[PDB]
Amino acid sequence: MASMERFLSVYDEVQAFLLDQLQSKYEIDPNRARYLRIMMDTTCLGGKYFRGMTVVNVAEGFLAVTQHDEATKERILHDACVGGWMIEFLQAHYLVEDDIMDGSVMRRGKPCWYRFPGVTTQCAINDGIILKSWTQIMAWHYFADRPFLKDLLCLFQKVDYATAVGQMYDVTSMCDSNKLDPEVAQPMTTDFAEFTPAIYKRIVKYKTTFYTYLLPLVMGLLVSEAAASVEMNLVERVAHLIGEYFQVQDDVMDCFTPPEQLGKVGTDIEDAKCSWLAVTFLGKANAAQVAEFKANYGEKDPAKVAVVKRLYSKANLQADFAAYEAEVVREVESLIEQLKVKSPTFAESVAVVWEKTHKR
Amino acid sequence: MASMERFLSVYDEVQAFLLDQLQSKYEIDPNRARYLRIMMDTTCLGGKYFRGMTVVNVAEGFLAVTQHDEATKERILHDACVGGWMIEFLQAHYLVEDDIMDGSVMRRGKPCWYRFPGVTTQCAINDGIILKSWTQIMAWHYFADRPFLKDLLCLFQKVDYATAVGQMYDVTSMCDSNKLDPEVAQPMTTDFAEFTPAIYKRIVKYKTTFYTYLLPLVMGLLVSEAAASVEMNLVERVAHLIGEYFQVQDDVMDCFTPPEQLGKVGTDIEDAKCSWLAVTFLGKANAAQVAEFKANYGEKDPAKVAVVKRLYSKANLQADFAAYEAEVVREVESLIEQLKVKSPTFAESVAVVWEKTHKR
Ligand SMILES: O=C(O)Cc1c(C(=O)O)[nH]c2c(Cl)cc(Cl)cc12
Ligand SMILES: O=C(O)Cc1c(C(=O)O)[nH]c2c(Cl)cc(Cl)cc12
Ligand SMILES: [Zn+2]
Ligand SMILES: [Zn+2]
Ligand SMILES: [Zn+2]
Ligand SMILES: [Zn+2]
Repeated sequence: MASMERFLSVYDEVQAFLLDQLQSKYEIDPNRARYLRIMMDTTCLGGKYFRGMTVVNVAEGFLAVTQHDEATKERILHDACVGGWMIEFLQAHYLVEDDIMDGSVMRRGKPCWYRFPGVTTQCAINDGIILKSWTQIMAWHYFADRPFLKDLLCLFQKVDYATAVGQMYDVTSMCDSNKLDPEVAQPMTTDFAEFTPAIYKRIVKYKTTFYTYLLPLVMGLLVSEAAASVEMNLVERVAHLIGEYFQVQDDVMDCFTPPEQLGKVGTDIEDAKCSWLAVTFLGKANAAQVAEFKANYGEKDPAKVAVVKRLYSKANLQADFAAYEAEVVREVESLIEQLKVKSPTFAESVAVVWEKTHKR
Repeated sequence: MASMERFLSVYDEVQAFLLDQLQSKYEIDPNRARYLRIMMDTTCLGGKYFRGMTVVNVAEGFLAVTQHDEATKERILHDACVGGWMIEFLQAHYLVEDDIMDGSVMRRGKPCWYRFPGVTTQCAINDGIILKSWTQIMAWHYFADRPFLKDLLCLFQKVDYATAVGQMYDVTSMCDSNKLDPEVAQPMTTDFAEFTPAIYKRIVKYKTTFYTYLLPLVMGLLVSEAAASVEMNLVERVAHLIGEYFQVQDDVMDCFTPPEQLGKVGTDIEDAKCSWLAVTFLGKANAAQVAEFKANYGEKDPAKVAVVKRLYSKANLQADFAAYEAEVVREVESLIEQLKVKSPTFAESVAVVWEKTHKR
């Protein structure tokens, strides 16, 4: 059976299980079950399923080199799909909540969930809560007797916590750290002293890389009972390297990909985000360019946004991206080589993950 | 050592552990650690600690009748305090998110967390996420080697899910179920056919009783390794009975307790909530009283709110509350008697929980 089709069939199974349990154990009525079914479909489906499919791909890699009964191969693939959906539902939770936190308008070419007429923020915050609760219901039901259940739940909660910490790093990245104070309304920075490569790397590591690359790779190893087969420090290093590149691509797309292709009107400039473009620009700008950036960044005014986009184009940030990309290709290839010492199979899944990221 | 003082000392220990881990493993800077320390204090402290202290009280009950080394008694009490704080932090998560969902103004005589000038909804949604993530960090750290870890995490995630389902039942209680639809803005009911005792009991059971009574009682049994000592079906029945009474008290207080004592301006009438007062009023009103209720309920207009409060006073709902209370006293005493068959100690903790609820 083809990987994507198995993955999508498992979504139907998981959905039916969750909705049937709400009826038999939670006293749900048919109308609220329908609302939750539509919420699950709208928030969980329509993406590329890159995170979920990475778990499946890692597990398939090991099945090709490990001896198992057919029933065991089916069980491992079904566990990889359920684990992959845990990650997709975790992402769905953070997209719902982040779109509300940021006042976003569109997501995946459609309105953000909270903007649906019959949803509203009052419901959407709780719907996002339910999405993450469903990841735990899935784990306890499908993996009840599995030897990896403890390790999987412990890893999943560390990654979820790291992600929430990353969201805090992201939403506060335009403020001066010494001025953070719940009692005082937060002004935007004027000096941009905290727009540095090291601070940018911390935001990205926590807000994206743990759940987008580390969790799918390690979940694939856990469902395969193959973690003792790899060097965990190399898995962490390669995940944080590919994840950073993935976020740099997203930051560039936010500013330069047309809204039809991107599926939204990007507002990182208006939001004064500590993006790869702003940090890189400040890393090469002269005094006049820095001054013009400070006078225009973080403002809703489209003329001020146009000035910032022009500064980025005039600063030839394409050259910096090509240099960054060449360095990442180099380091990712080095880590893949080190991963071959203990597992050529796992190093190959990492090469596939990299190729899919680099070529998207 | 006195129960409350041990419980509060453990808060300091848990706080220091969480903040120190953010520094050593999550690359946090001192300013963001301070923001999170103030967020934890503001959202977790200041209440009565009824839920957390129930875990401690149940564990103390068993220590009085069970043989243990002194070091074991200290370990069980410390585990009961950590488990009690898991529940208090879970409540802190739901209060932060519910205040944002409901547009609430005050909580515990102070502004709701999202209303603090340096917080905002953008941060507060994520702060509420972190509060629940901290419950899992606490469990995995303090209970890593405990025999009850699996049962405790499985119970905690079922209770959290039941609570989020309850929040959905609550926020949609003023809509007609057949009209629920993410695509269509939801009108308030005109017939109030879903304001019935059975529907009210479902909202309350899920939104309050699992986390306020069931979870503290069962967590006290788990940390004491005493679950096989009680009949779980009686624990569930007594928890859902006391929890319902607790919510009925809160619904009456929302409408009639002055804002200074309540710590907020109650708005259940304006919000068209399916409260004990509305269901009970509709259960005894004549046609004219029903018609006047329909013309005034669920409106911000203070004159319309005053009409509803007058209808409640004229309908002599105090008599219905006294009859409900007499019936609860009767059923709670019956369940306490049944609990004595297997454990006089546990039945006594249930009597204390009831006395604290009934006399508050
Ligand atoms: O390659 C693109 O996505 C398009 C693109 C444009 C542009 O469209 O003018 N400008 C860019 C700059 Cl300044 C930096 C980087 Cl890294 C990419 C681009
Ligand atoms: O006992 C109170 O909390 C006060 C109170 C008042 C009132 O203050 O007029 N009115 C009530 C009604 Cl209609 C029903 C119930 Cl059960 C209680 C009250
Ligand atoms: Zn965001
Ligand atoms: Zn972006
Ligand atoms: Zn609410
Ligand atoms: Zn209330």
